Amino acid sequence: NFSTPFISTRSSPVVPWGGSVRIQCQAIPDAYLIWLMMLKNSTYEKRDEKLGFWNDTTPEFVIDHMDANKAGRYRCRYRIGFSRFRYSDTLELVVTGLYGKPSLSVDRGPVLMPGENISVTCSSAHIPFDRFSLAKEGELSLPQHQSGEHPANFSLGPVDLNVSGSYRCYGWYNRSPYLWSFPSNALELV
Amino acid sequence: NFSTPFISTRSSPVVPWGGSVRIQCQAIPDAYLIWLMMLKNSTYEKRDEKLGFWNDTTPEFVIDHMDANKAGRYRCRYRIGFSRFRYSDTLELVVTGLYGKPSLSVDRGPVLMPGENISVTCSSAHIPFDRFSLAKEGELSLPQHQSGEHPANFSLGPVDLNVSGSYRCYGWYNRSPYLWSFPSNALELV
Amino acid sequence: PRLSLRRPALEDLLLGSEANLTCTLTGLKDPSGATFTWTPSSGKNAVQQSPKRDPCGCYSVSSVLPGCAEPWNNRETFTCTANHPELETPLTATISKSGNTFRPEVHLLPPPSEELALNELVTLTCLARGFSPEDVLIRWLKGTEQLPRDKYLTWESRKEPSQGTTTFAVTSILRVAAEDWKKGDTFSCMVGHEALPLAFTQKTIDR
Amino acid sequence: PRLSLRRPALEDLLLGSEANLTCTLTGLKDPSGATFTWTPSSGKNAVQQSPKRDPCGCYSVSSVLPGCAEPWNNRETFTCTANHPELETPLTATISKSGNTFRPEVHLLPPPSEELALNELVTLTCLARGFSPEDVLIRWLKGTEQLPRDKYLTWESRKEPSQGTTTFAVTSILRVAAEDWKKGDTFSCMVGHEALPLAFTQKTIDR
Ligand SMILES: *[C@@H]1O[C@H](CO)[C@@H](O[C@@H]2O[C@H](CO)[C@@H](O[C@H]3O[C@H](CO[C@@H]4O[C@H](CO)[C@@H](O)[C@H](O)[C@@H]4O)[C@@H](O)[C@H](O[C@H]4O[C@H](CO)[C@@H](O)[C@H](O)[C@@H]4O)[C@@H]3O)[C@H](O)[C@H]2NC(C)=O)[C@H](O)[C@H]1NC(C)=O
Ligand SMILES: *[C@@H]1O[C@H](CO)[C@@H](O[C@@H]2O[C@H](CO)[C@@H](O[C@H]3O[C@H](CO[C@@H]4O[C@H](CO)[C@@H](O)[C@H](O)[C@@H]4O)[C@@H](O)[C@H](O[C@H]4O[C@H](CO)[C@@H](O)[C@H](O)[C@@H]4O)[C@@H]3O)[C@H](O)[C@H]2NC(C)=O)[C@H](O)[C@H]1NC(C)=O
Ligand SMILES: *[C@@H]1O[C@H](CO)[C@@H](O)[C@H](O)[C@H]1NC(C)=O
Ligand SMILES: *[C@@H]1O[C@H](CO)[C@@H](O)[C@H](O)[C@H]1NC(C)=O
Ligand SMILES: *[C@@H]1O[C@H](CO)[C@@H](O)[C@H](O)[C@H]1NC(C)=O
Ligand SMILES: *[C@@H]1O[C@H](CO)[C@@H](O)[C@H](O)[C@H]1NC(C)=O
Ligand SMILES: *[C@@H]1O[C@H](CO)[C@@H](O)[C@H](O)[C@H]1NC(C)=O
Ligand SMILES: *[C@@H]1O[C@H](CO)[C@@H](O)[C@H](O)[C@H]1NC(C)=O
Ligand SMILES: *[C@@H]1O[C@H](CO)[C@@H](O)[C@H](O)[C@H]1NC(C)=O
Ligand SMILES: *[C@@H]1O[C@H](CO)[C@@H](O)[C@H](O)[C@H]1NC(C)=O
Repeated sequence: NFSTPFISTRSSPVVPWGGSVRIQCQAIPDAYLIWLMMLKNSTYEKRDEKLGFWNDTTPEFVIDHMDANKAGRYRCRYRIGFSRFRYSDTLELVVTGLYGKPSLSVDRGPVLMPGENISVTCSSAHIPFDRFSLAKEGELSLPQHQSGEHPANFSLGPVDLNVSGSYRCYGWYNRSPYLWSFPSNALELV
Repeated sequence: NFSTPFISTRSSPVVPWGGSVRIQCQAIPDAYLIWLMMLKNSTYEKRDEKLGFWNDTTPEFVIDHMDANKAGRYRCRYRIGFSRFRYSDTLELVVTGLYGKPSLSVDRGPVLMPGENISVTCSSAHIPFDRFSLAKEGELSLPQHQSGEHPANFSLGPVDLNVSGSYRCYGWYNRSPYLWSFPSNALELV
Repeated sequence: PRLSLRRPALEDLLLGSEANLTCTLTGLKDPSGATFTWTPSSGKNAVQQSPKRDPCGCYSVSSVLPGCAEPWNNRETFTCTANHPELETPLTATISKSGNTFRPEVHLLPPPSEELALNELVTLTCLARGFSPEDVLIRWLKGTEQLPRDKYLTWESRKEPSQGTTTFAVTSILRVAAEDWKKGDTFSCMVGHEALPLAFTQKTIDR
Repeated sequence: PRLSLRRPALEDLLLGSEANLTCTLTGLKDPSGATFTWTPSSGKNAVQQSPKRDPCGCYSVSSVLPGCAEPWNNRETFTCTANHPELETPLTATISKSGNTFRPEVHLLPPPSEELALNELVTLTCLARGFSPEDVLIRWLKGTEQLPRDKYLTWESRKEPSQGTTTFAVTSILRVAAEDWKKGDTFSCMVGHEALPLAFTQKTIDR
């Protein structure tokens, strides 16, 4: 068996509704045709279509003016020869700026030396979000931490500096996993 | 008024039947089409056809495998634009090697210092040629001297060295001015 | 009256997913009674079409059988037979994926030296040469984006005066702005052809 | 039934001396009763031709009037009118030497860098571009000799996706042996066109 090509979003994969990101696939260089899909309702459908070979780089897409339309499961499609069709493992995108900014806060100071713990409490008092996800800047993926209890109890354990920088937190509902709240207030952990 | 373009035969214009020469015209560079004619019977007819402009040299033709067919009046034809047709002054060609070599001879020695005269006597005893023409090598034209009396009385007057080199003599009839006898014996005047 | 049969098009074969193939009967001022019969049966069913009133007294009538994308690629000989609302003897044609091939040789060639000096618009050329059936596809690319067909001009395939093997040739021109060329971004020409193993083949250009 | 009128051809205009011009009536299973009438009269007389049995039920019939080489060049509008062995109303056409022009821009371009290294046969290309009516003539030259048409391939004129002014384009390829190219002798491409002042215009190539 095989791996199947990779799917990356070189810039953090969550964007303000109307945001722009630089999505990227792997490059089967014996495949002239490459199709970005969004697995939408029982199926998958063509959004963008980049033809050609890549005996150099890997293929990038760009989603600009990020829509509620543009959020969901994204997958690459490779066409080799006249019958070979190779997929890619799935990626998802999600928008921000929809519901209302939650607010987050600390139990200790903004520069906790991590030998001991820090929990962040994130919640909204007037917007009954199904779940909350705590979003670090930079790191190019769906958040490390997500919960669905009435206070967002996200501690960090004994931190270490690859857990540092700027942090925020987003709301989330049941059937809009692709649609998230506004960005909250920022946490400059150092 | 105008001159009208020139017609040259860069190699001596009389050739053994089956001979090859490098005929040349002048180049009207606003004329794409250039037509070598042989004024044959009341008219003129296309033999060769060289298309193009000459913003460089002048146009040459080549008559190889010289025929009795290929002897006569040759003229260039220039086509400028869509109605301008400019000719060229006429040239004639003549073949050799047809009748029988005449024989020529001197009255003095083969190196006459020219302060005094030398006449050459050229004739055929068995071929009643209409006329005779005495042909110097090199010089690119129909002979300087031609006669039609029963001895070819061609003296040179007080010669001078631009009259020197190799000489021969050819027979000639009435209605074959283009068709001449074989080359005779050679005179190495020095 | 005559019958002709039309192969699937590389356009629909490579950039698409619905090769039709068309058997069209031409001329005879007919009610288009007709009736068409085809080779790979059952699988998909054949479809007739409107008597597209062909000029003069022809009124041509056509047929397609959709979905025949896979039997073309496994060679398999296709037949069409039509017996028409006139008389005599029915007419029949047949084709298949052509035998002998010959991959294209593709060459993207530069703007004129004397044209690029006059920094305005200049000319990229693309040359498909010595290939199998005349049918080809040439698509141009800027950076890594397919230009709409309307931005570049492509001539059609025509037999070249060839020594022995009868081979075809195609050319294409993309006129572009000089600032793009001297700037440094990348253009490509790509040729798809029945023979070619990877379907299309790309060759690029820099300066 | 339809009538079309055909202009003189640059081929016969420039390389020749007998522009005909052709008014041909197409289709109607007729005895070709016909009758044709033309503009410049008397001077030369018009000639009808055989009912060249056009496919289907057309049987097309044609007309020419020889010698009209000079009235084309002085613009002068030409008319043809035919009243045919059917019914209704006679048909008529008219043409003349096209108004707006636009001289060709001609570019002879080199063999591929990657093809000439493999010293065998390589490709000379010729590009006629942005010109007046689509009708052109491209002739290749070795040294100063016209190659027979059969040694070089020329595509036809096709409108290029142009900004505003609707202009045409033509390409040509002469495949030649490498030893001739590295040896040093001279090749040329020449384009004749209605607009161009000196009729044809030559542009050459060295390496
Ligand atoms: C059965 O499969 C046949 C395949 O032969 C199809 O018949 C062909 O149908 C295609 C339709 O895709 C015909 O092309 C037509 O559309 C072309 C589209 O060009 C557009 O270009 C813009 C770029 O600005 C692009 O954005 C558009 O999306 C689109 O691509 C158009 O170019 C065609 O005209 C060209 O072709 C003719 C014929 O050579 C040429 O003379 C013209 O000058 C022009 O260059 C055309 O409008 C295609 O012509 C036709 N096949 C043939 C042989 O003509 C059927 O559609 C399929 N039927 C079913 C039921 O599946
Ligand atoms: C009235 O004037 C019309 C002008 O339209 C003439 O009709 C045209 O007649 C010419 C004849 O000169 C037709 O061309 C035919 O001969 C071409 C000769 O090619 C030869 O090439 C060799 C080189 O190996 C050369 O040595 C020969 O001397 C000769 O030049 C030949 O190429 C033509 O076929 C081509 O043209 C068709 C049409 O486009 C094309 O589809 C073919 O694939 C092929 O490439 C042809 O056999 C010319 O076609 C024709 N006009 C049209 C529009 O077709 C009449 O002859 C004139 N009649 C009178 C009474 O004056
Ligand atoms: C998807 O489509 C299927 C049938 O087309 C339908 O049953 C279903 O409700 C749709 N929605 C989802 C979320 O699957
Ligand atoms: C890279 O691939 C292209 C085909 O797209 C090919 O022309 C080129 O030779 C390849 N590069 C190398 C170093 O082989
Ligand atoms: C961090 O949390 C763990 C889990 O309860 C606990 O064992 C540990 O003592 C905590 N560290 C502190 C409070 O410094
Ligand atoms: C909340 O998370 C912190 C982090 O370790 C932990 O100390 C505490 O027990 C958790 N409580 C609940 C109710 O999840
Ligand atoms: C030339 O042709 C004319 C008429 O075509 C004829 O009278 C004459 O005899 C021919 N011969 C010569 C030498 O002029
Ligand atoms: C010589 O004439 C050609 C046209 O045949 C032209 O392209 C070229 O510029 C001319 N040479 C010069 C120095 O003008
Ligand atoms: C050459 O001939 C002329 C002409 O008769 C004559 O006057 C002259 O004396 C001659 N020269 C000689 C014989 O040296
Ligand atoms: C022959 O030519 C010579 C050359 O001057 C001359 O002396 C002599 O008088 C001439 N005689 C005749 C008969 O022509």
